[PDB]
Amino acid sequence: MSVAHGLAWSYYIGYLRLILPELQARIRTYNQHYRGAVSQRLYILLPLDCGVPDNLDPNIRFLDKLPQQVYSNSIYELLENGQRAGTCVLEYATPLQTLFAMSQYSQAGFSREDRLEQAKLFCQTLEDILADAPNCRLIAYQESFSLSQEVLRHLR
Amino acid sequence: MSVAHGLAWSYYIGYLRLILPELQARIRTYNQAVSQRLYILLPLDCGVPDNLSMADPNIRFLDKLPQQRVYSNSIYELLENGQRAGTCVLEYATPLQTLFAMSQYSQAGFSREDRLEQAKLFCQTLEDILADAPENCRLIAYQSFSLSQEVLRHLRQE
Ligand SMILES: CCn1nc(C)cc1C(=O)/N=c1\n(C)c2cc(C(N)=O)ccc2n1C/C(C)=C(\C)Cn1/c(=N/C(=O)c2cc(C)nn2CC)n(C)c2cc(C(N)=O)cc(OCc3cccc(OC)c3)c21
Repeated sequence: MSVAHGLAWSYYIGYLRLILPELQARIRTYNQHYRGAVSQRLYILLPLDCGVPDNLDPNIRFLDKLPQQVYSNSIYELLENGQRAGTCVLEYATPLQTLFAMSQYSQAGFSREDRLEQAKLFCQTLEDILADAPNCRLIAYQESFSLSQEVLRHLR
Repeated sequence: MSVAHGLAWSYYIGYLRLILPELQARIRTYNQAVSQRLYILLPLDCGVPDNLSMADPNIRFLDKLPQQRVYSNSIYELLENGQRAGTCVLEYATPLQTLFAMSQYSQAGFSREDRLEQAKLFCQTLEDILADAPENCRLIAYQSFSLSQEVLRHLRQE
C-alpha cells in the first residue's frame, strides 16, 4: 500500500512478465549463432540511491544488442584485472527514475529519506513477486566502488 | 505515499511529460476540428479493454495523430444522434491495468475496495500534477451506458 508497491507491480505486469518468458530463447539464439557465452537471465541493476545514468563503469563495456521481441536489451562484458570475466544482459530498473524524479519535484511531497525507504521497499516487493512467478536476478546496491565487481559477484 | 501516488507520478514522468509538449503541433498539423487536448479515459472499475476503436458504437476511429520515442495516438469522432458531434485524441490510462492486476493477485494484499479507492486517488493526484505542470490534457473519470456521451460532456465544457 505504498509508492513502491505500485511501482513494483507496474514494472512486473507492464514489462517483466512480458519479456521474461522469451528471454532464454533469445539468449540461446544469440549464443548458438555467434571469449565466453552470454549468461542466461536478465540482471537488473537497482541503485538504491536511484541514480540511473543515461548510458550503462570502466569495467562494464557494451558488446551488442540481443535479437528483439519491440524490446531492446543490451549485452555487456564485465572486466576483472583488465580481461573479460563475464558476459550478461544488464539493465537498470527504470522505476527508480520515477523515485528520483518524485524526490526532485516539490509537488510530489516526497523527500530524499522517503526515496531511499521506497527504493528498498521496491526491491523487496519485486523480489517477492518474482519468487512466486517461476530468468531474472536483482542486483541492489548503495553507491571508490566497482559496479563490475557487484555484477560479477551475482554472476558467479 | 499511496499506490496511486507512485502510479500517477510514473505515468506523468514516464509518459505524459514526454508526449504532451509536442501534442499541440501534431494536432495543428492534422487540422491545417480536432480538439487541442489529450483526453484520457479513466474507468474507475479499472476495466481497460484491448481495443478503444470497438468500445462504443458512437466512438469511431478517424485517423492516427500525425508526427510534427515515436508515440502512436489516435483521433476519434464522437457521434450523437448518428452524427459527428466532436473529434478528439483519446486513450485509456494504462496504470489502471496495474490496479486491476494488483486486485487479482493475492500476493499484492490489495482488495477490490482498495482498488476503487486507489483509482479515485490516482485520478485526483494526476489532475493536481497536470494543473501545476509547465504551460492540453483532460481526465475523463467514470464508473446501458454511453461512453460517447461521457466524452462529449467533457468536450462541450472546453
Ligand atoms: C510500463 C511498465 N513500467 N512500469 C514502471 C513502474 C516502469 C515501467 C517501465 O519502465 N516500462 C518499460 N521498460 C523498462 C521498457 C523497456 C523496453 C526495452 N527493453 O526496450 C521497452 C519498453 C519498456 N517499458 C514500457 C514503457 C516504457 C511504456 C509502455 C511507456 N509508455 C506508456 N507508459 C505507461 O503506461 C506507464 C504507466 C505507468 C504507471 N508509468 N508509465 C510510464 C512508463 N504509455 C501509456 C505509452 C503509450 C505509448 C503510445 N501512445 O504509443 C507509447 C509508450 O512508450 C513507447 C516506447 C517505445 C519504445 C521504447 C520506450 O521506452 C523504453 C517506450 C508508452
